[PDB]
Amino acid sequence: KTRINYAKASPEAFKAVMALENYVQSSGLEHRFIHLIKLRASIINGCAFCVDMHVKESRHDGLSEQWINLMSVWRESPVYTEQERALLGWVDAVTKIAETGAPDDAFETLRAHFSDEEIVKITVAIGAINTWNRIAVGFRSQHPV
Amino acid sequence: KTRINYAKASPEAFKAVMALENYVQSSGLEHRFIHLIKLRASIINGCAFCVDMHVKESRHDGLSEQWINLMSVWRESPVYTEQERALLGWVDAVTKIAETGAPDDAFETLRAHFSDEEIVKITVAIGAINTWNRIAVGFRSQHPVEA
Amino acid sequence: KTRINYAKASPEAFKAVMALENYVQSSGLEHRFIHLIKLRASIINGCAFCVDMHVKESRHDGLSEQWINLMSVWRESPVYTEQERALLGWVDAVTKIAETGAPDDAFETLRAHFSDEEIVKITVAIGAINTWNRIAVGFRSQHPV
Amino acid sequence: KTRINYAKASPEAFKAVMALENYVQSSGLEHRFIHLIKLRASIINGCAFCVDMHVKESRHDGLSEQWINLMSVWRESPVYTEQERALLGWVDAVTKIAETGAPDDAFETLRAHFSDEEIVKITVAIGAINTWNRIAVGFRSQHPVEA
Amino acid sequence: MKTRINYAKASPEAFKAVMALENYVQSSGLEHRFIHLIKLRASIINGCAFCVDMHVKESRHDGLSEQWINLMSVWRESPVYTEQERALLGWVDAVTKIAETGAPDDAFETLRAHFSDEEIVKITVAIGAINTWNRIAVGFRSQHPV
Amino acid sequence: KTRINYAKASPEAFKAVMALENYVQSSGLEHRFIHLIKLRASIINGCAFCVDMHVKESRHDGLSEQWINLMSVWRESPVYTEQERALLGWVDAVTKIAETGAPDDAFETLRAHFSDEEIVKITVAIGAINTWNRIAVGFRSQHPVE
Repeated sequence: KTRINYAKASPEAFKAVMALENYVQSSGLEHRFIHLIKLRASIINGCAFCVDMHVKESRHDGLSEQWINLMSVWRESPVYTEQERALLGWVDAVTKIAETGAPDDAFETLRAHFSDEEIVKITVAIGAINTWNRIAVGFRSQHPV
Repeated sequence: KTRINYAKASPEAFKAVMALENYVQSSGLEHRFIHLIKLRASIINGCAFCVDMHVKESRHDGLSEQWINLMSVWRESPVYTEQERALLGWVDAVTKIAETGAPDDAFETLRAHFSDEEIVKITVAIGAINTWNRIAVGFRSQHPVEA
Repeated sequence: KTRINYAKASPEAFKAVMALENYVQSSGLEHRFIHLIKLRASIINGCAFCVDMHVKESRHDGLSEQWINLMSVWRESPVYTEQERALLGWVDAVTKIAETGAPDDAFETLRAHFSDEEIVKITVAIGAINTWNRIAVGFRSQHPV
Repeated sequence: KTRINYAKASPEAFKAVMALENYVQSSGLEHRFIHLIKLRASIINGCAFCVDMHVKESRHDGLSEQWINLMSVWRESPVYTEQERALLGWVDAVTKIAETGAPDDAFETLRAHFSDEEIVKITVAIGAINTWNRIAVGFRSQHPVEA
Repeated sequence: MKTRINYAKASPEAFKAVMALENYVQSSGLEHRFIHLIKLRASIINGCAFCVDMHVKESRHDGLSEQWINLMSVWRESPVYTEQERALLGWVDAVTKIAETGAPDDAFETLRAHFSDEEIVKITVAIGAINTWNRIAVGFRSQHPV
Repeated sequence: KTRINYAKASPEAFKAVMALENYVQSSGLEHRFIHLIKLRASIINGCAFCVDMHVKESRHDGLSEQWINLMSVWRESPVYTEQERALLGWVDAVTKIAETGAPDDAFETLRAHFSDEEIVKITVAIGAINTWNRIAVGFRSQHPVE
């Protein structure tokens, strides 16, 4: 069902995206926040390949099944902390940038909880997962069953 | 914070929705399809109260964590059988009836995998969860948070 | 043409939906509000089968042609009372729950004109017509001409 | 409350739109089609001022209450002829031009039932009502209310 | 070809009627800068390459900068536009997308801060006019010169 | 007007995004296609900061004002070659991945005009500009005004 084996067709292009990924992982952001960014953006973008991966990674790091399962419907779930909600609002707004334009309210709420350095790391992370989602959905990557 | 305790505010209205729910549960549809309908519609509708409930019920009935977790992004997931995909296409179209109008392609794909009787049961089940989602989101029902 | 004669294919399922309909009818909500709920939701949902029925029902109960004809465009019509506008805002938000998430403003406006008991009955009624619309559009039910 | 009395604020601009309206009216298009175009576009655009007007005009020319009331939901209504359906598809596509881009299928179906000359008349008529809708909604024009 | 209908040939009378409204707008007294802005922005929203091509050329002829022309597709985030131009653009966007927005109070009041009621009527008729051209040109797949 | 000077707030994160950018620039794709990808995606995403930049880069590389100005409305413009149209359909589908899910028809059309290797470079380039647009709109970056 896969369209292109992208890692084989252009190894260097793949490695360039992976370099950005490796930066994200080592950026200093709490792993919990990285998991959240990756899982939530992948849900918005319909990327089963990435959702499968990030569910597994979140579980391995001890995040609860509720935290994982409710991520698709976070706005109405009391699971998430105020800081997590601030982050999720930004993940949503920025993932859907063409629609939302990244509103003042979402940014202000994020600023209450994070430094500008952290916000840059968060936003680069959102960009990175948005790239993987585009590659994986675009090329119909198939997750393991 | 909850807006209204609807079971208290109107016991009779609550009972009426519970009667429809009771019909769906005893309708004859495979449990697996009932869980799928309820979980997928709840995700589309943004209903955390129902998603929490239906994840838990799905788990109780032995559905895998992958089947549960991937429901939000089923189109791109190889987890679901062709029959499940037919059902999911219909849950999606019918939950979003105003936008999709329930197209011939989604209906024809469903008809390939289910009898007309089953299709009526499925469609009533979709209506039922759409009602619960509207009640729960509308009244800001709060799901339990685990320890 | 009709996809499925649903009352014939599953009499028990049809009976269950009619049971809910029967509750709504006897719920004690003013019938003017039941008509409004049914007509407006059916318009939003594109359900000609139900619009045809509820137009005729509204007329039978002596609601004016303007009240009926303007329901598709109520926001800009001075026909509707403040209480009706509060109800219409809720019908719209709840019918489009996936888009709107039933906002605070719509809820508080509704609370200003209806008791909590009435609000529960209203919201169950919105659910009920949303079910009928899904069945009728879903099975391509044909209204009489 | 009305925002601007536009006829008073700029009589010249008002007259210019009225001249286009006069063209549409005497264009040769069947009055039933003119009514249909005006009523349907007005519903899409949320223009109560124009819907009120065009409901009354349609009624005056003997169109049925069903024809009038089902226009908001025409796709699922058997009241409309195949020709009317072809026209309605185009009214919808062109009224929502930014979303649809006026697709080949909608144009092909229209072409089945109308000459190129008629299509130009139709499309100018769609443009004209789209202008009135923007003026009326834009300036919050208030329709009369019958007791 | 790529064109569906040669509309000026198929109905000269209908063409003349739309041109008459266009000729009103041109003569209306609105600053030509604002006329260009209304036409260019609405055409972009509506996906009308036929009109975008024409109105880019007209704007350039009247001495509007390449930035002013090119950033019109993404004006909300561009410091190019004056506060008055932004007020107008907000209204062009809201009214062009009337079915979605309903022409909100905020957009109207902001416009009111920069234009007289008479000017607002001329502006709104102008938005109507371009919205008509866009529907004709996209509808008929009119092809701009290359 | 600016929310965050991202290069100053996190030099390390900036360097990481620049590394991906430097790959794209030297990927071997024809610069015309790189400009097209960057300009179109930026228009879709409402990013004035990137549109301003990519308009200027396209002009420097000799692309016509028509090719630049019509990108916002490409579907209806005869300026673009069939190969460019194939690419544009993919840029649009993938930029709006949540809405479109990258359909078979768009992919097959792209395949008719580009090798699998090129398609990978193209899609990475789409991801890259989508990241820049999120950063610039997200942080309200302000482009220079001439």
